[PDB]
Amino acid sequence: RRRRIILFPVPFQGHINPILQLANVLYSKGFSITIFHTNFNKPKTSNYPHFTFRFILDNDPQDERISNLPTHGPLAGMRIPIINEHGADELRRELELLMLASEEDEEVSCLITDALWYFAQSVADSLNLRRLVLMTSSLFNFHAHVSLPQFDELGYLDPKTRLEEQASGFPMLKVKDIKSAYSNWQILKEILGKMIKQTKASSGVIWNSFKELEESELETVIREIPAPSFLIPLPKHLTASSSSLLDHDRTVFQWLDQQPPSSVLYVSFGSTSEVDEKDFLEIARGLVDSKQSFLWVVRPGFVKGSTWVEPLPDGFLGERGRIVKWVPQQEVLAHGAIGAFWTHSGWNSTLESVCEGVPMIFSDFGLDQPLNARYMSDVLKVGVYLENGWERGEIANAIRRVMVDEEGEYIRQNARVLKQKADVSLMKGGSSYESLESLVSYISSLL
Ligand SMILES: O=c1ccn([C@@H]2O[C@H](COP(=O)(O)OP(=O)(O)O)[C@@H](O)[C@H]2O)c(=O)[nH]1
Repeated sequence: RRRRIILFPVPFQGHINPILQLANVLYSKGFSITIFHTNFNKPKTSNYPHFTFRFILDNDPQDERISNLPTHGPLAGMRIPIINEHGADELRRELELLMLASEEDEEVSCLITDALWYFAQSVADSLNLRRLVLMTSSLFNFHAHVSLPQFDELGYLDPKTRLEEQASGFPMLKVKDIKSAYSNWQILKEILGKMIKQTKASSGVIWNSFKELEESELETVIREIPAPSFLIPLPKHLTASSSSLLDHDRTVFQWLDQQPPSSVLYVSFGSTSEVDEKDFLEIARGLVDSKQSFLWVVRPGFVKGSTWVEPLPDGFLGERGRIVKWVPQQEVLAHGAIGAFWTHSGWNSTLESVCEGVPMIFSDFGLDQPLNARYMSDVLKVGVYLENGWERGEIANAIRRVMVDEEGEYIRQNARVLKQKADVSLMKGGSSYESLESLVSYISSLL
């Protein structure tokens, strides 16, 4: 192959997934693929015989800052600022030796990194290597981020109570959404600033989205980011099953085959989300009160003070519920049994659900999640946002609204229609197809 692309993921599930979907889409367009990855949280390389992996940054000589960090929880993510602050020299050496050791008929066209690797911009620049960025969060989230200076001056960033009102200058959000999203503003201000700055300075931004999903946000991206933006809905191309870091339960499909069509609520609150025991029990009570069948992925550590789901009484989630640890999520969402998805509103999950035409119930645990929940619930109207905590009646009502009630037909139909828009976008002539054609041509032009 004439042209090689190097991709550099953030080594967590929500970041490795999109970047290896992208790598596949690019391989299909005729690029060879090298993945630069930490040893930490590496995917299964035997799932990718067509890719070359090069492991970097935490190899066994290994700096003292990255040694001793836990492999899971919230502290595992301290690898990100550490690598941003200390990885530049090594990333440069690794890139250069690959650029030099390439064939006569082969060239390295570009580096694609996660947006959180803001340090890679200065490194790629120093090699005259073009860096493109993969955003793993939505265009709307970005639009909210660049509106922070106006939120600050309106005094929405102070923990003042105008919580239920539309935000002035940003009518799609309520003040509470902004409060929730930017609950650690003063803390994360500097690092978020760096990610934005270096994304703006990149050679192109690939968004895991499609035009017809976030059409209100496209002008912001054209205005605020001088580099070209490309929108590709990765889950429409292929699922992320090959980049799973955990063993799929898979016995779920036998259970799903015993369920009537559209009768199952899929429930998953996210990789690092945490609840008090009180709220965990309130969620379970909500699920039982809904009377719907459910498949609930609970990650160990979801319930504060418990290893897994110990506070649940025996048989409390009777015949119609199943709790598992891990599934091939998009494949589950594609299964005919699934009627809805109660999500924490992480962007991959949200987008997978959209691409599978599954309507949603939204909870959030901050960051971009309340913004995704607000946009999907109030703008697209493909789900119901439980935006006032956890209360069994409200939960049960939301589940039933989406899965059963005639009054929620609009939500179900909107989800079907939005899937169709995603499918159309991929076909020759569609917005994503053309965005991908432009990306391929753009990358091929960079030399
Ligand atoms: O049981 C599971 C739960 C999650 N996922 C995948 O893990 C990723 C989670 O990303 P997301 O952005 O939704 O949120 P995070 O969990 O990173 O907060 C998605 O691609 C899901 O499809 C999965 O394959 N199986």
